[PDB]
Amino acid sequence: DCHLSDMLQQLHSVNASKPSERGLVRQEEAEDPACIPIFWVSKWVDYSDKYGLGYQLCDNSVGVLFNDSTRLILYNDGDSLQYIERDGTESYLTVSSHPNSLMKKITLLKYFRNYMSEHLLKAGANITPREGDELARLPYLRTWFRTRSAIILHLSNGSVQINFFQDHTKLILCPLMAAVTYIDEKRDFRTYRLSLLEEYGCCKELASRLRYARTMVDKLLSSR
Amino acid sequence: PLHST
Repeated sequence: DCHLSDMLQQLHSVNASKPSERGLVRQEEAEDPACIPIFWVSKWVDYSDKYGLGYQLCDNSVGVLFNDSTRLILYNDGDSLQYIERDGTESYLTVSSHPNSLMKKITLLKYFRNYMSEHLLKAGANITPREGDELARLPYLRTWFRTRSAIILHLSNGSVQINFFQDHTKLILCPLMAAVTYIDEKRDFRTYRLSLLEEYGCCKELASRLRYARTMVDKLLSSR
Repeated sequence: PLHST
């Protein structure tokens, strides 16, 4: 949509400025704490051979994008559910009210939540998300895919997250803030305004990852 | 990979 189209242009503008080819790179000047994300994917499990893709958002809400194209999200209170059917029908309910048709999906989500809780590390554990609007909605996973080098996650708030498998580095791109958060190999988390990276530049690691990110957003837009 | 780190 337009979130992705906006993000492609923001990336293209940075990359076209050749930011790792500044005489003096002042990456630190492109930092903006006001732009840190409200939400990102802190854990995920690909069980798409059988069920779907389960994930945890940094607020400890969990969701699943099931093989049948439905989506179920358990809020961080551990009771409140949001269910999205194939036709887009959206329902708000509780695990504790007793919806018979959803009990198998509920127990599947509880399985993912419990797996991720026992076994997986929380990405960005050290980071406080920025403050989000009082009446804003919790995002869900719109789309995802993997390449041989990363998993790409597209959230319904327009964010795109990219986890690089080999060195554990991660980007979180928000087209609304026009910002990227980079989590480096030593788990340092930095958030930059893309237009400032155009002004001040950045290192060859971040530059290289932003060029890859643009290729991923093109894949997103190609699937449509 | 089949799950996160």
